[PDB]
Amino acid sequence: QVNNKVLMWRLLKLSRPDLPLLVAAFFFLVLAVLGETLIPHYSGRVIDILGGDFDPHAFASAIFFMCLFSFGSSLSAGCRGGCFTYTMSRINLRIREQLFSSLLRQDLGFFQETKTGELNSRLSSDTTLMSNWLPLNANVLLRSLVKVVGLYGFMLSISPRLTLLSLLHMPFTIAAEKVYNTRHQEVLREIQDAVARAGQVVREAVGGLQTVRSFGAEEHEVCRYKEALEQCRQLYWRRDLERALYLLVRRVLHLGVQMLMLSCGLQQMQDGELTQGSLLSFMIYQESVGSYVQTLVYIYGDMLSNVGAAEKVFSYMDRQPNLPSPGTLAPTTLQGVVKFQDVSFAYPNRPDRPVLKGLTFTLRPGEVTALVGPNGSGKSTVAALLQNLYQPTGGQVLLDEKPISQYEHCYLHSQVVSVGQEPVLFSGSVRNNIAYGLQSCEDDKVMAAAQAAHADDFIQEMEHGIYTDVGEKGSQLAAGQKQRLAIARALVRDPRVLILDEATSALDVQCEQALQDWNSRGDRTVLVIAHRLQTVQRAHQILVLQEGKLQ
Amino acid sequence: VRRLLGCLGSETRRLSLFLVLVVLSSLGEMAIPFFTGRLTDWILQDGSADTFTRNLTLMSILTIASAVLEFVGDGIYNNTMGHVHSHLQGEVFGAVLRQETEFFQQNQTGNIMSRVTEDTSTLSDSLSENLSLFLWYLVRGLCLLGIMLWGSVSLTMVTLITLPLLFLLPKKVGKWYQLLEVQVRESLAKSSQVAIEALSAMPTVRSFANEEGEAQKFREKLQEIKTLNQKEAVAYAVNSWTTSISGMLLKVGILYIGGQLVTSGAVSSGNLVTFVLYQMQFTQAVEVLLSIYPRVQKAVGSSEKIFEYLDRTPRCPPSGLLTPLHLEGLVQFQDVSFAYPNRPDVLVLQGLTFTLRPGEVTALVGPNGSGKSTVAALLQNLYQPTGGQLLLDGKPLPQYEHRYLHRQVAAVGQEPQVFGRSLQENIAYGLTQKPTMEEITAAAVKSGAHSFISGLPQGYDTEVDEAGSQLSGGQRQAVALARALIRKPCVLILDDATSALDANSQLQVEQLLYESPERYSRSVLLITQHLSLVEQADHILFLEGGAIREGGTHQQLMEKKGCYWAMVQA
Ligand SMILES: Nc1ncnc2c1ncn2[C@@H]1O[C@H](COP(=O)(O)OP(=O)(O)OP(=O)(O)O)[C@@H](O)[C@H]1O
Ligand SMILES: Nc1ncnc2c1ncn2[C@@H]1O[C@H](COP(=O)(O)OP(=O)(O)OP(=O)(O)O)[C@@H](O)[C@H]1O
Repeated sequence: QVNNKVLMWRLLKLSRPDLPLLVAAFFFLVLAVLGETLIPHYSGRVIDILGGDFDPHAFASAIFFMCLFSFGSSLSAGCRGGCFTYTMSRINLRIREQLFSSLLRQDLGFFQETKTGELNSRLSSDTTLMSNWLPLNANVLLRSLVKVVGLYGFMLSISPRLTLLSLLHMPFTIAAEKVYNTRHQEVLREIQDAVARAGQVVREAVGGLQTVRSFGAEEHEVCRYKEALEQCRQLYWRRDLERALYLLVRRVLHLGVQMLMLSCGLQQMQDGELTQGSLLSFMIYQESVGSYVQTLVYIYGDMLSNVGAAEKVFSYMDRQPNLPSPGTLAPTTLQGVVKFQDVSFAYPNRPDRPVLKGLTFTLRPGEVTALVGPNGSGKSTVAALLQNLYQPTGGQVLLDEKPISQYEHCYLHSQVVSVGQEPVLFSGSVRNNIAYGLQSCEDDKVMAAAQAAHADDFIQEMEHGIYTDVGEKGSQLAAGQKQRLAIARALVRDPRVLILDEATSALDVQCEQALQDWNSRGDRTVLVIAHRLQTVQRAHQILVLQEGKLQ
Repeated sequence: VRRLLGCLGSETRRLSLFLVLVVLSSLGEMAIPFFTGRLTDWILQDGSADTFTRNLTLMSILTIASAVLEFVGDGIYNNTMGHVHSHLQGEVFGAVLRQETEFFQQNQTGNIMSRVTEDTSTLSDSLSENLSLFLWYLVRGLCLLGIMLWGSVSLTMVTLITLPLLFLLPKKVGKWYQLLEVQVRESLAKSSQVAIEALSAMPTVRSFANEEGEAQKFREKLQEIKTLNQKEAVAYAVNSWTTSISGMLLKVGILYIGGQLVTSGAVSSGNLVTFVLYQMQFTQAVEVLLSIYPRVQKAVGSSEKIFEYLDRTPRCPPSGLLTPLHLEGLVQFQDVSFAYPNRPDVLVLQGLTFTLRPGEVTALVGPNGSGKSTVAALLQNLYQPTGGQLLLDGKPLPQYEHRYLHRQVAAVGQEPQVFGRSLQENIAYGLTQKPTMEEITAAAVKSGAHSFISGLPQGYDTEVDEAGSQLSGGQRQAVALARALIRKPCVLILDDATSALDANSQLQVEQLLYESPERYSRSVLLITQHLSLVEQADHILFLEGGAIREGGTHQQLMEKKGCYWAMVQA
């Protein structure tokens, strides 16, 4: 089982930049444990002082030291807790940011295949578990180890013979625990089988009730359920009896070791090698020491059990995108010649079912090229291929005698822009959504774009002008207002190749055509998608696409 | 509530014994510190050794007896709890199964009643042990307070006074930490929401190449949550510090006041040692009670859900007491109108009136829908008619005994279900008395199922899984027909029992309907799409829209030249 080991190694590598916080927390934990373990020793010192002749100075000194050590231990414990919580929060924030940055670079097919709810579940839930995994287990392990070492050091300081007598106890306890666990696993398996068999009959009876009521066999099912419950109860009683017997033998062993230690300590005190306070402190230490070694021996399984809630996100970060390497071509000579040569495309999510069957066409800078066809023909696929959102399975595309995938990612989309079929709006303001994807811009350009898209008429009705807030996913404007906003957002960049996937549009695109010939300026290539041929009729080049074939 | 005491009262003889054992064990388990202090004080007074060995033996005996008594009491309590849990599970299932068919037709919620009963398991355990852990500890605490108060009233009064100051102050402090945690959670939720919004529009965020914008807008959100995280850490640190120091200073205070008492001469050092050993156990018991209480509070709060199913009132007439020893089987419909109680706005049946007599076969025919199977569902008392009357031998259906009525009327439905058990048990399903093998063979022969039963390697004892996946459709039809024929019913309903059957099964059904010698004591309502069986029927009833338009024999309906003629020609 090396998968859990490599997962824990990945978690440690992720938590690496939090070394000073963990070191300080460990130091404070050591200080707190050392301060706490001195309390019973000073209690024994006080008890020994009270017996015999009195001495007020020693009593006052002991009480003062008790108070000082308690104060120091409490302060160190508080500091340790604060440090651990802060490192939890830091790890959570770092892993959330890393996962989002890794997920932002995946291909479109991965998002089409996966679901938004699954991504939300992975992002908002598993990261908290990853953050909680390391510091909690580290705190538990360090506390147990330091407590065990300090307690046994104090045993050795007080008396070694009683320490050996205490150490003789462990192997019988370990063997009994192992045997009890081995029997309990089998009993639990039998319990699960019996309860599944019992639930089967109630499921079957509640399923086909009409047939049961038709024959009047209602009490028969109740009797069968009672018969199953009898076996379930018998197995439950057997399990409880086993647990009670194990608890009894553990208690008997603890009593035996306690009585032996008490007798040996009394014999030693009779000889004069011990005192009453030392014996009391030894009893307190003996009471305290067992649970820590139990936690120490179980902590490995406890830690390895919780790792299995972080492999999904690591797999998500480790997924390889199916995208070509980005180019480095950013020229200023981009007059806008676009060519499609034998382009045939198949969706990666649904392969061997092509929608494009060897397109080949040429675009022009000053002229207008329109694409027409019926629903389901796949014009949006042609637009997506022109926007370099997918790779062609055959043929090639050329942008000014260069393949489109060899251009810079940021430069290409600042020159080839597209008004989408269904505009999507974000939670930002109107000005933030108009200048989306732009590092900086001026108000005059935004106003000119609003005027060109005929969106400035309703931009003054709302308060604060273009700085008006927009609802979530743009759930504040009308469909025509959203379309005008999208058109202005596309026109802000002043592109060279402009795709307009109008298709299903209700913005009276007759006004858009009458604005200036579908935004054609004589130096900007325009490709407009229309549902019916009669809707444009003024494009210089017209292409009809049926079943993935040009006409 | 009082219902828990009501269902637990059947055992208040064993519970008293359990309580006595618990108090005896708690009394006996505390001799160790007392004898430690006594023996140390005896050493300091240089006494004898006969008292030493006597005290050692006494303490050992007391502790052994305490452990044994605890084991016995735990066994008794576990046995009684298991018994009452099984009884409660049986009672809740029996109460669930008594509800009317309208409650169960919501098969989309079917798993709910396949879950709520199982909830009574996971609730009961959550109350079985916690109530023990409370009960096993409180008296234990009450035992400790019975000894320190005997030791010296001053120290126990002091620890009683300052117990709330150490066990309520962290609860008051933790409100700040909890509200800060809530704020942090809501900020993280908002950040996750904006991340999901950015991720859900990937094509339009790649069309403009604004992944860096989304990364910046996501980092900006976390930069604000950083400060809330810092405040969270500070509040948690303060809470940890106070919950440590408040509990730690009590020991120093106890030691100081005890030293003052010992120097005064009221008590000796051994009493101080015993008190020091008792105080830690008392604190542990109090903390255990405080931890236990909310869980049992949640359990008793959630227990009210089960009683809702337990005492839900059935919306159906009660079973009658009539059980005649001689039924003719005559069935009369008197203007029966029925609407489904789920949607009572639609009258599925309206103006139905016909009479079925023994020895005569009535064929009900019509198109899809039109309430063909609703008449069959009404006939076997699965629903009550909204209007009109249903008469069986001069008496209404609810007046008869439930088991006797369902034994005297048998039906084969559209989709017969076969439960998972032995094959010969499915044939005799629901029979009060187990029939002989000869009767089962006769029923298999009558339905024609005996041809393929003997071909099975295990014979009639072949086990069947759920849903009858081990058999084909025709075999399921044959086994359903044989199951419905085993009791020799007085009224036989065959609704779509001749749909996906073999030709041999069709011949067997046709022979049973008309040429079987035992047909004279049977009245048959047949719903089928085969005209050969329809033509030989004595009365033919056409159903369309829940009303009868064409009725009579085959020749009269042929002469009518109406809907039945069109159906025949089609
Ligand atoms: N994400 C996708 N994954 C797989 N197949 C897709 C995907 N999107 C679209 N398709 C399919 O590929 C073809 C492309 O259709 P597309 O939506 O591009 O048509 P269109 O002619 O542009 O018209 P419109 O979009 O107005 O319906 C269709 O057969 C469609 O079912
Ligand atoms: N539980 C119900 N609640 C309301 N309406 C129901 C219910 N069960 C059935 N119905 C409707 O009442 C009518 C009863 O038709 P019925 O089942 O008797 O027709 P059928 O000819 O036997 O065959 P089929 O089931 O194919 O329609 C149908 O319109 C059906 O949709």
